Amino acid sequence: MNDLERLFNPSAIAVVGASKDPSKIGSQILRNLLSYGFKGKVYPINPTADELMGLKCYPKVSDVPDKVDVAVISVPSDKVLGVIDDCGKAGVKFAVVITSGFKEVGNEELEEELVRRAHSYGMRVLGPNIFGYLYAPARLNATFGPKDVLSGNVAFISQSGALGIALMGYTVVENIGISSIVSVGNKADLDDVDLLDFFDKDPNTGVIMIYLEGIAPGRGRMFIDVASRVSLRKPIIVIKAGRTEVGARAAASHTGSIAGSVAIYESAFKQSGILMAKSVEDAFDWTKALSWNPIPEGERLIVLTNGGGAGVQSTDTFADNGIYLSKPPESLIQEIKKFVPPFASFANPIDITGMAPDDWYYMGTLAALKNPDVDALTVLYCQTAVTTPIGVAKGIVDAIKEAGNSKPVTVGMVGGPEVAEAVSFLNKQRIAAYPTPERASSAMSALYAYARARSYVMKSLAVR
Amino acid sequence: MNDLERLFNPSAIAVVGASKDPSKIGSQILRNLLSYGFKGKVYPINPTADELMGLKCYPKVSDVPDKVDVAVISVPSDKVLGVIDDCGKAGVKFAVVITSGFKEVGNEELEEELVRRAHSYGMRVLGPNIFGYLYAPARLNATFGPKDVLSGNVAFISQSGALGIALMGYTVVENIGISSIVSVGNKADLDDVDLLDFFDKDPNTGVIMIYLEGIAPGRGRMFIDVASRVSLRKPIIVIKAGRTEVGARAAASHTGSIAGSVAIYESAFKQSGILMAKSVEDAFDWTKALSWNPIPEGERLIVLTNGGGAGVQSTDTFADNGIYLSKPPESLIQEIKKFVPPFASFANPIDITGMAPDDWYYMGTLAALKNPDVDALTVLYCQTAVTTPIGVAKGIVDAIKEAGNSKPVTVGMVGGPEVAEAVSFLNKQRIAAYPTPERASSAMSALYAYARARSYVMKSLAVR
Amino acid sequence: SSRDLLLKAKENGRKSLLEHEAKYFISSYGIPVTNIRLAKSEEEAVNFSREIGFPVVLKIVSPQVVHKSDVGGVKVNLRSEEEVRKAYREIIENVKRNVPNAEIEGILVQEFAPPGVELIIGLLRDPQFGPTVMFGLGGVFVELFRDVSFRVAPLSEQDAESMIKEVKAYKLLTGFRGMEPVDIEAIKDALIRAGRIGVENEEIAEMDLNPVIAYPKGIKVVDARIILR
Amino acid sequence: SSRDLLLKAKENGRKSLLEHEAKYFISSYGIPVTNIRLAKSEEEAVNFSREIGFPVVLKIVSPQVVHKSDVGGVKVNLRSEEEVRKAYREIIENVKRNVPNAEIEGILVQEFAPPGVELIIGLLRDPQFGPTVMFGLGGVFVELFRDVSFRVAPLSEQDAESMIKEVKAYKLLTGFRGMEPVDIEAIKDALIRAGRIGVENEEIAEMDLNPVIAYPKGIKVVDARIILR
Ligand SMILES: Nc1ncnc2c1ncn2[C@@H]1O[C@H](COP(=O)(O)OP(=O)(O)O)[C@@H](O)[C@H]1O
Ligand SMILES: Nc1ncnc2c1ncn2[C@@H]1O[C@H](COP(=O)(O)OP(=O)(O)O)[C@@H](O)[C@H]1O
Ligand SMILES: Nc1ncnc2c1ncn2[C@@H]1O[C@H](COP(=O)(O)OP(=O)(O)O)[C@@H](O)[C@H]1O
Ligand SMILES: Nc1ncnc2c1ncn2[C@@H]1O[C@H](COP(=O)(O)OP(=O)(O)O)[C@@H](O)[C@H]1O
Ligand SMILES: [Mg+2]
Ligand SMILES: [Mg+2]
Ligand SMILES: [Mg+2]
Ligand SMILES: [Mg+2]
Repeated sequence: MNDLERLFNPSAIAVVGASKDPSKIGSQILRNLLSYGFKGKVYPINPTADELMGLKCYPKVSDVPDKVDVAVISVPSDKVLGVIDDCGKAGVKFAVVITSGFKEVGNEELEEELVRRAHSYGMRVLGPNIFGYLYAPARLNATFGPKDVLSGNVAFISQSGALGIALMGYTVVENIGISSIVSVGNKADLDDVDLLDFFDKDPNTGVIMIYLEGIAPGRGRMFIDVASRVSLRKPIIVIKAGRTEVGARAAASHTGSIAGSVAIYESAFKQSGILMAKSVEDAFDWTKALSWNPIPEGERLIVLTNGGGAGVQSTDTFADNGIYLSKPPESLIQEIKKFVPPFASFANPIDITGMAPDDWYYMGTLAALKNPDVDALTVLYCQTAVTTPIGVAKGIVDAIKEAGNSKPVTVGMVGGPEVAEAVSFLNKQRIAAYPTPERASSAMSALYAYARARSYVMKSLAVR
Repeated sequence: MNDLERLFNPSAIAVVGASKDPSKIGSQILRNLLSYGFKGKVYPINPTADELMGLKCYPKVSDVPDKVDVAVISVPSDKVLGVIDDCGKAGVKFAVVITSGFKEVGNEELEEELVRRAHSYGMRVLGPNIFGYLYAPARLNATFGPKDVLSGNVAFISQSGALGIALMGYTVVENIGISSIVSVGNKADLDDVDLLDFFDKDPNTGVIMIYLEGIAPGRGRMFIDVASRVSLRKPIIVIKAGRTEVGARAAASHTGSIAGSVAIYESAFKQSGILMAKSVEDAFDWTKALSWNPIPEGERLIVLTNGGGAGVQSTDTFADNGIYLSKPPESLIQEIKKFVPPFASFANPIDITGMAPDDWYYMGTLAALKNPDVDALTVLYCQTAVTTPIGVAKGIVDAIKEAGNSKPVTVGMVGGPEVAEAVSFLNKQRIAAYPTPERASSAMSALYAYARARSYVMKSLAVR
Repeated sequence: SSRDLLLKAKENGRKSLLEHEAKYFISSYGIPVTNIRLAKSEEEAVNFSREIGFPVVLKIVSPQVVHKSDVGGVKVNLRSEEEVRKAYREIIENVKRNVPNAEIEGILVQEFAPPGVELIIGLLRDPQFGPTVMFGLGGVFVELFRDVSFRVAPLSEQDAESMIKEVKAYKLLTGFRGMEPVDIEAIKDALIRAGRIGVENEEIAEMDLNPVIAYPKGIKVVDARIILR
Repeated sequence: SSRDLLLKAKENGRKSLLEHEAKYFISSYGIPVTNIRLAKSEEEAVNFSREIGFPVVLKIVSPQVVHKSDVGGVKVNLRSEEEVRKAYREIIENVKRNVPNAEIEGILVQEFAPPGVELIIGLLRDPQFGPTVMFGLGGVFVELFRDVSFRVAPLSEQDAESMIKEVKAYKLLTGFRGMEPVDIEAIKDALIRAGRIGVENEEIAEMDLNPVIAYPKGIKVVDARIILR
């Protein structure tokens, strides 16, 4: 009951609530399951249909001549308990209850009864009031959200249905590779702690992003124990809803709950090594950087820029994040002095001046990355007539390849439509690129923030 | 010498440094001037060429049989003083000195002499070390930056060259309509105060955005006097470089100057009614909202959302900016109850639930805007199965039309590529739209921040 | 066992510990407190005072008085046998006057703590995260400015040290005009032990160590409250 | 004219005003100060003390002493003629001890100001913005925590009021444990006047009013420095 292997990697899935009507949620889920390419058995459940989407249909899960691991349930709330009983009779391990209209609308007893019955059968519940879940390594899309996501190593968990399903779509626009989407909604049974336990052991998942409003009473201690251990190997980003006193009080009123302590949640996340995002943009920007880069191994961060102005924006932003730049290594300076003009600046940021052509970005980036006393690189570009954005981007790519190591890199590019395209190009190769110097710097800051968070946890685990 | 009318609206402009070589800066400027459609006289100045770009060329400005208002000077630094003398004898009112290599590289004496000589002829200097300037109402593009900008009411001033010319391009991507671009660079003579005086009186300019590193000693009091008065009618956004002790010290070291006081600059901006932006994105996000909306006339801000999560993100973000939501008017609540389900929420944000079709966004927005006890509206949308992003956008547009008033509105839309397109659609019609709820909320916050800043100034000007 | 103090109070339907009980209890966990003796007569009060060493302070001990000072039940800086007998009798009278129906357990005799930097060490139970330790500088800094840090228990040394450095009034511990630096290791240790108290004693709902006085060497809990559930 | 004080100091090659000169000067602008009888011998020091009324304070008046306490030059809360003569000789000896060659104008006699909430009002010249007024709470709050606000002069009432509410320690002015609210209008008024001093007097490079004591009604500048250029 605590192992989620067969939730994410089932042999057989039943879809309850699918019909010949393509507009019903159950039908949308079934369609996504086939479209996304699930290779195990799919069992549409419907009272009358003999067939749905070319698959043999059954009136009950218990009629299925197979062991069904997962039942995705999309029937009216007043029918859910019946379906649960049948799934229990069939030996189902996981009930993915899509259906709304439980505790979130005031019907608490029904939600508690739902979980009670599921437990009486050794069955776990996801939700209720969710849009489903997706697991890319199993080619499993059991949601009624977008039919596809970019494949990658990021697991995204959302307590919110509408924002969650929207953000599922937004990952594509932001080029974020996904290993899993999990809608947890009402969190009546399975919650964040259970999921973190699975993703800990999942070699497909390297980063976990969670939209979280709150956790259940008495669940916090366990949350810290599990999250801190995960944080030792995989970064966790939480978009915390109700992070302000006003917002927490707002969320408390809506649910009738007691307002969560802002200060104590903050401390719990710190003790967990978790990075708290104040916004969608920050969370997504950080996730990109953490997904596509290793942690820096020291403080020797270099900023490379063809403009003083962009460099100062960067310096200020790093400072806001407790990141301070040091003089570059003399070796790097001399290397760069070979092609750079006399009025260049080498204080860090290294200013190769506005006259810099495309190839100086190749040479500068390569020089920085190969240098044994450089730990990280943020590259800043301002579009001039004297350059091409795509040329600069391709120079950066070539430098990264040739350097042959994997030191963390972020890129900030400012300009017109040609910069928009170049930034897109870079992100499509899993090089973290942004349309401003501050965002590129905030992204690099996230890599250092995680390093420091991991260190906090390690220290706190030190043996006496 | 203090009136800039004939800088921005000249009858005749000379370009010194243009040649048959198109790669030359002077040649690029001449090219932009012609393509962008300047209607006055253009005089290419070149020692040997008799003709450039089909225009009669002269060896010296003083040879031109006309009164030249503006000379754009792009010759080597060691030749600039000579050109200045000739321009002076020719009665030139404004010397736009593109050329680099003055105080910014250590040659302070040269720069001071340049200004001294220009002044002895009653001629003013812009720069040096700049990329030029643009004034859309005069179809005047005297830069070597992008050839075009979107037409509008925003004047952008930049102390930084590379970042400035890059941001000039970025305005297009961000759909920001521009009235003017001015590169001020070294600020040896004409500075922010002089420009603010002109834009104060310019009916084409409604918003002023300034990238500012610092101002001259003894210039600050006048800066506050002028900026505060401008702020009474036109918002001023400053992207302050050197916002942090570290960054200010960085900028001080680079020039060898004494570092400007972070705290006192901040107070000066407050007394000026200026909004200080910590980043390009914030500055641009705010500029859009301020360009396309009137200031709210009261604090009855409504948030409309088809998702609780997005609404909480919005509430937290508004709170971070000192903006607190109140219960909606009873009339609006009843109005919306006509089509909304029983489990919708009316605490503000007004949550019309995730099942809301496109049409509810039209009805909700219209109801909100028409209500006499509503001062402003932020509309939040999460891409759901039940909706289309473009449909929601068009409903919002129609509602704004039918409401027929001018209450400030911002929009946040979250989703995939279809949301990206809908957001673009909204912005191209001058409705301030963003791909996250937090940015839409920060944009609306800027409108209130400006209202409060204006109020600060009005109070400080009260007669005893 | 010091647990007897919790069980006795529970047996008497009391929802909190008296001052001496609280101090005994936290002392048994290695948290430094003012030396104390429970006096039952003016005579025992003087003998205990001599043993503890002057100066001393006397406090009323009664389940009915929870704010000892606001009734004239607290007398500080007593430096003689005469001063002790003087404060003893006026406390008996000050309380008999303002709370006539009071159960007198005794008058607590305790050492007078010299001035230092005041601290607050707290323990509460958060619905989500359970026992949580609170830290802040004393006086206005917690009372008025709410400048406090939190860590969920149990506390590592890393938790204890970082939460101390976290508060805005931290510099009051590292030496300022008219004040030497204080013993931060002692503060860390007390915070950790406070956390342990919360983890282990499920019947302790709330604990407030306030004021705690920090010196260049060591610290001393001057007043301590412990609420039971 | 009060400007005569500035001109005299200039004439004597002095780059700052003596305490009594500084207080006289800011008083002429409507900023409240302590009584300042300048005594040349023990005898008038006592006559001045009686005339002024006890308790009083004695301070050294010397161009050479700029940090008066650190030379044993300040004796406060003197409530008897005996204590005045006691402190008089005690100060002279302390300064004769620590800076033997000192230019002595006299010993300044002033009333001992009763306790209140201490404030700092400053005036500096910023290269960009010229005369700038600074505000903060006294003691550790400016000295240690750097909790200060700034407004460029001249100050409107809006500037004065907002800059007061701006500092993190603002609530120390609006009533807390053991302290009533203080006269915010008096503080506003002094801030504006400080701004005016800076605008009008170009030879004043810096001014430091510290401490300024705020009461439920009115304020009183206790120490004042004015640096010239
Ligand atoms: N405005 C809100 N503030 C706080 N919690 C909310 C709010 N709206 C919904 N929730 C909670 O969010 C959880 C998920 O419900 P859901 O319907 O998916 O939210 P959403 O409106 O974001 O789609 C439920 O427990 C519900 O009570
Ligand atoms: N390291 C540095 N620190 C601060 N300012 C610098 C530095 N290097 C160059 N500058 C820049 O010098 C500029 C003066 O004009 P300019 O050279 O045209 O700008 P840019 O270097 O962005 O092209 C300032 O805007 C400032 O950004
Ligand atoms: N032993 C002591 N040494 C020094 N100061 C003490 C001592 N006991 C009490 N005080 C001071 O007297 C104040 C009032 O006494 P306290 O124990 O807090 O009683 P109560 O809070 O119940 O009125 C304390 O906050 C502390 O500042
Ligand atoms: N007239 C006075 N009334 C009350 N307290 C005073 C008076 N003069 C000085 N003090 C107190 O004594 C301290 C030392 O005196 P002060 O004038 O500040 O000398 P200094 O700052 O040069 O050491 C002041 O900070 C203040 O706390
Ligand atoms: Mg440069
Ligand atoms: Mg909802
Ligand atoms: Mg007490
Ligand atoms: Mg002093």
